Amino acid sequence: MATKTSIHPSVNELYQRLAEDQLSNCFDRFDPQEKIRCNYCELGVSCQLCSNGPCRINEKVGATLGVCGINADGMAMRYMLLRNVMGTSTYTYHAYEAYKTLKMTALGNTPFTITDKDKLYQMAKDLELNTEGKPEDVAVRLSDFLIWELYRDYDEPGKMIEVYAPLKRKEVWRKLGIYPAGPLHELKDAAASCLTNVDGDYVSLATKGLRLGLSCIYGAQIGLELVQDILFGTGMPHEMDVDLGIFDADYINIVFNGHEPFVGVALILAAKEAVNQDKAKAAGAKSLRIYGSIESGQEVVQRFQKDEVFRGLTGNWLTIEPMLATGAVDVLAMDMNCSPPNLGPLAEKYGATLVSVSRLVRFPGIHHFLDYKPSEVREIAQKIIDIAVDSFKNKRHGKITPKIPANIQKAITGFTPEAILKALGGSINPLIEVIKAGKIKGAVGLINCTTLKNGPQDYVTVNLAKELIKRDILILSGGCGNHALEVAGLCNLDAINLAGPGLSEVCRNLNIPPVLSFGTCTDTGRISLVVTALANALNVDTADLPVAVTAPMYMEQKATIDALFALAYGLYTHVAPDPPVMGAPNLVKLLTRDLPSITGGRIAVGSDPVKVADDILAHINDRRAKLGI
Amino acid sequence: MATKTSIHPSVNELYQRLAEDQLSNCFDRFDPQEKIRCNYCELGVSCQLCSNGPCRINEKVGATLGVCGINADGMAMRYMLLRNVMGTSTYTYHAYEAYKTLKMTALGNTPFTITDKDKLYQMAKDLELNTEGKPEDVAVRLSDFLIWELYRDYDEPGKMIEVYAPLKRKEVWRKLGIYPAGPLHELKDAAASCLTNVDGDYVSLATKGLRLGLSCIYGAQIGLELVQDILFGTGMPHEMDVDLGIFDADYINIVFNGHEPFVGVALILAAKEAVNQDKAKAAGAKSLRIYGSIESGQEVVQRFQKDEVFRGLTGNWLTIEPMLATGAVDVLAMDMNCSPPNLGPLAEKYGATLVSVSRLVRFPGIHHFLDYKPSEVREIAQKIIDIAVDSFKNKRHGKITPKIPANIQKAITGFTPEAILKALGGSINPLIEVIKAGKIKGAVGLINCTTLKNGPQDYVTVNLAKELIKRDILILSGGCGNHALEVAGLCNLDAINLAGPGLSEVCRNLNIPPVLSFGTCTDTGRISLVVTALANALNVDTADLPVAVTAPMYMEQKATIDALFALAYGLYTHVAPDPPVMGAPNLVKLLTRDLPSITGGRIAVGSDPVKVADDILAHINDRRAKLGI
Ligand code: SF4
Ligand code: SF4
Ligand code: FES
Ligand SMILES: [S]
Ligand SMILES: [S]
Repeated sequence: MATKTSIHPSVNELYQRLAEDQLSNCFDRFDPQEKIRCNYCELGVSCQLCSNGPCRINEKVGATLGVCGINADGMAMRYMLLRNVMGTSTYTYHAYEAYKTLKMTALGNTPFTITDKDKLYQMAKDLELNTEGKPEDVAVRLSDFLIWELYRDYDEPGKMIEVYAPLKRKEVWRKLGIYPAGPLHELKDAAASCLTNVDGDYVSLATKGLRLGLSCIYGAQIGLELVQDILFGTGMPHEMDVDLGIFDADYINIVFNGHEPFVGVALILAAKEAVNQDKAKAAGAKSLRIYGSIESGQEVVQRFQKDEVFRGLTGNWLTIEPMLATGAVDVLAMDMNCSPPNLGPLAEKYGATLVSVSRLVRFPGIHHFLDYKPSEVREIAQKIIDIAVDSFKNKRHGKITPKIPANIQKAITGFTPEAILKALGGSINPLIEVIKAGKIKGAVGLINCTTLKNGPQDYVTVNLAKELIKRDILILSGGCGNHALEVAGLCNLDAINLAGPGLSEVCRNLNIPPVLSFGTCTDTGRISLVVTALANALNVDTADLPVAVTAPMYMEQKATIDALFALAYGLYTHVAPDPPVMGAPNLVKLLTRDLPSITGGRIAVGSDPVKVADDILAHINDRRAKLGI
Repeated sequence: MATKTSIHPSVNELYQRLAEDQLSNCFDRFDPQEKIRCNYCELGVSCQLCSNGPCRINEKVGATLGVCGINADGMAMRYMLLRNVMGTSTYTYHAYEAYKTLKMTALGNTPFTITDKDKLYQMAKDLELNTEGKPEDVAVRLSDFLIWELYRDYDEPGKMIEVYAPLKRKEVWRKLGIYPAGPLHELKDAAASCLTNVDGDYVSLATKGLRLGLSCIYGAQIGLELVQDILFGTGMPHEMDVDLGIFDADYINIVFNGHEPFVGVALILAAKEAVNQDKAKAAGAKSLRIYGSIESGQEVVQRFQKDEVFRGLTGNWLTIEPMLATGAVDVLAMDMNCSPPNLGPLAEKYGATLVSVSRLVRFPGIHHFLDYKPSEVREIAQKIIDIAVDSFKNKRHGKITPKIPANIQKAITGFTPEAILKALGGSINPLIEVIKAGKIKGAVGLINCTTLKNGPQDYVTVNLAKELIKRDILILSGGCGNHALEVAGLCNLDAINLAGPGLSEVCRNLNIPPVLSFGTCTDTGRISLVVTALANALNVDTADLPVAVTAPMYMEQKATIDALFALAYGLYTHVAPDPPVMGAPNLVKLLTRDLPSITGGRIAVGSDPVKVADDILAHINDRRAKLGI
């Protein structure tokens, strides 16, 4: 087959139904695009930012510069920066909603509560906040403080970056002048820099991208993830079911899909009410069940158990169209990306009802708009159930043939920095010792999406992970790439048998898998806490550690903002497919060759799993040599 | 040559020097681009937002949707929304700096003062602020309030929109649900919506664009322009010199260029110090002179007189390269767009020194970086003078042959709402009366850039303005298009005789030109105060008034965000060249034909001055007919 589908049997089975039903889908839509691909855009050397365009760089025809005078390096880095404003904006949006949700929870107007009170008070103490009064008082103060971090300008010093970044990185960032403003001002400044005839200097634009990455992690991601832990618990390792075989067509099936978990949690709470299970049964269903999809799903499985109501995680974004083709979904409730914009016809064909639960998410054919507000989430969740009951009765049951693949996989979800320390007996030292001894050569942060650009869904990701663990490299994973490895079975104890000799031994002694599910791409900041702990304990800089990052099937700028962060944090950062920059030679030289002398990090490229793994291992072994281990 | 150059003889003369010197320039760089133009990008039906791209819509080869499933209408509107995040960000950036500058002025830390105290106290009264204490105390409170407007989230009601918008518009916006958040949250929400697999609904994306336009005018532009008036005075009509003949090579010549006028004002104040003049003469110059370029220059000519130090306005952004070829500039001090990124080689050839005065502005070959802070602007201005004296002595004097064109034109600058009321005897009603009587058919806000896309520099703008005034349509102008009309002589009393029978007679009796210079594209909000005053005087909605807007040589999203505002405000809004949307037929239908039933406004297109003017007049006459006049 000349059409890239998927490495996953479940998805290929459902692709077959979409094709038989003659429904458009991402896999098939790839092929027409291949007839007329623009190589200028592929290489980053086109521009559409003003009316003197559209421009292209082509020296042979005399088009060395854009009409305005910008060169290829400035052109490519500027559009990268602009797109990364979108990525930073999504993290900033999510963070603000988390903080408003914590505040309104403390004020009594949500179905949530303060669950991890120890984290709330420890964070408050680390931030030098007033901890007098009751937990609700402290939660309000924390929320307002973290909103201030979002809103801080160019000239007001941050506190989160001082608490959560390692010492030696701080001196690098001070020398380079890249301590960022809060993400709201930083993304506004970056967007303003990208307007025509403002910032046309590729070095400056790259520096602004590194600042944007730092602003996202310290100014949005770390606060939002810890606040979600305060609300919903800090994840600990537990068994979860994944893949599309978790569906049972005889139940009313509600799937929540996005990045923000608030609606999902509210749905689980509501579905556990006897009145709602009775509604489902009165409608002819066996009972009512909730399923998580993509990143919102992963947020929930990190912190919640499988039970009779919540059934597990469906898969990553390229599984959404196949998932509708099961003919088993009653409501798909969509809160952020990825909610692909041609789902309308598929929902109609397979008898599913689409519900947007964010003002961000709109596309043709959505039936219902229930935009999120914390004080309304209880009522939103109940309305979704009511919609699902009616949909089951009148759109799906007795009308739609279900086609649910048998594939279910088990994954150990819920690794957090706290889970790792517990597994090691309360200190990071045992991990340091197994690294020094060479049992584990190093560790990789796999922080990734999925795409079709460089292979069938998840092909590069899964095979690269297998090659890394064979080389005794431990993986901490987040994002759609984490869902892929979970579905592929790399996150359970059976996966120990795929690891090399040193990592297999450590995994068996600690009773952990060789791939540790750390959650979402929003958890890049949290993963940095583990790397920071290693750097602080060894008193070496992050750039000196035997680690690397890979986003090997990146799709959009949630992943690239995490890559820009990784570069600023000093790390070897592999990205595939190539970002649109390869036509800008001085920018390529900066990112791939010169950044080691600037931040310590560098971009690495390629889609061959074996070569990429060998290059990562070579970098790790170079770091090991310099450490004398 | 067949290269599109300019309608201005001065620019054409200096283009010849650039060409003879074989220096790259915008005019010549247009031609290579014309060889390889992408029609997908021209029509808005390409996409580069994720790794599954670059995508193109071409139904003839089966590429009906992007890989993700988005259609052509969603694709085109989404990229328009993303680019307009940049436009909004630049206005928000400027507003924030204006508010910090007012605050730091009130605290005594700048070379500025509170000039228009009446306006300060009137704003405080209208906004229900505390007016106790001294004017400086009130200025601090106003600054903090206007910063709050910048930061307001989507769920907190704004006050500027209540005070400064008319009753019926507020009702329409309420009914449509398009009351925006503050511009910081609104631009973050817009950017997040544009990430792949978030908002792919062209109608929703267009609605978000309308909201973004409203947020920009009420949340940034009106506040910033009124605060600039508080600091530097409210413009009143006065005679100004324009065009490139204002230079004299025997002086030390400092040009400020951008949109934010703070550095330019500080430079004028410093240049008036006798000590600095003495320094210039000791260096061999006759004295030290300051000149304004583009929008920063226009802000200053609106409010300041020509004198021995401040000499006037050079022209719009396509004049910057020609200006350097005069061989008369000692420092070009650049604060924002437009600062074209290949000026370095031109500055080197012609003996000028480039200084960036904003962290936004970077490009190859800049000599000095003096990022603006209010408390440092006195030191910044003095350092620029010191740089300029050294540059005159070492780079230019006796080394560079000047070639200053002879052309100088007179313009009456400084029209504001206050100036119109004064010219009418204190009330708007005499203008209403001559409009009702048919002497003036209606009024157009010409809010525009300049570009080469649809003609030689300023060709469409000037010829359209001539056709409009011939049809007895009064013009209120802002932007690079206003600079064009000043240089072309449409803004002096001689231009009365270019107007039609009714408008010429009215202008002769009132002693005003038929084109009233209202300043910058940042003054769209201020122009809306005049249109709002007309709506209130006639007791009708803005969509019912005999007015229109035109951006007839738009370049980037400072202009398009004003056009989006104008559509939301209910106006016929002509834009040329075509924005990149014409390949999206449903989006075109929405913007050009269905919006009148939604907001009342519509987009109009075309670059033929006679046809565009006839279409504007036909809309105005339709509005007149429905008003009974
Ligand atoms: S910003 Fe420069 S390179 Fe981009 S379209 Fe405009 S003229 Fe061309
Ligand atoms: S967002 Fe959609 S249309 Fe744009 S490049 Fe990605 S797949 Fe193609
Ligand atoms: S699709 Fe237009 S330049 Fe690439
Ligand atoms: S990601
Ligand atoms: S403009």
